[PDB]
Amino acid sequence: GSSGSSGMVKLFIGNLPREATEQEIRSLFEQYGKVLECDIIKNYGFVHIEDKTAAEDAIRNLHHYKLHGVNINVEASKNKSKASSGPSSG
Repeated sequence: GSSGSSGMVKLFIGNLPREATEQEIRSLFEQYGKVLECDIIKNYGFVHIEDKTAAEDAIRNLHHYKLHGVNINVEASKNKSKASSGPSSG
């Protein structure tokens, strides 16, 4: 992304079934933002979205998304960060 700075945002997905495919997962995210990378290992899957704001949208819904009779779990791997020291004026 341009407006932002951090860039892509990794996503953690656990409780994945056997029918689940790198694609099925990727697409699910492509609905709330284009995907960059997608892997599935150790009953877990990692999804990287374009912008951050897009990640939240996806995660939210995707969360508890009845997939193949299963309730996959979604969590924002890279949590947000707030600057404490200094008023961050500029």
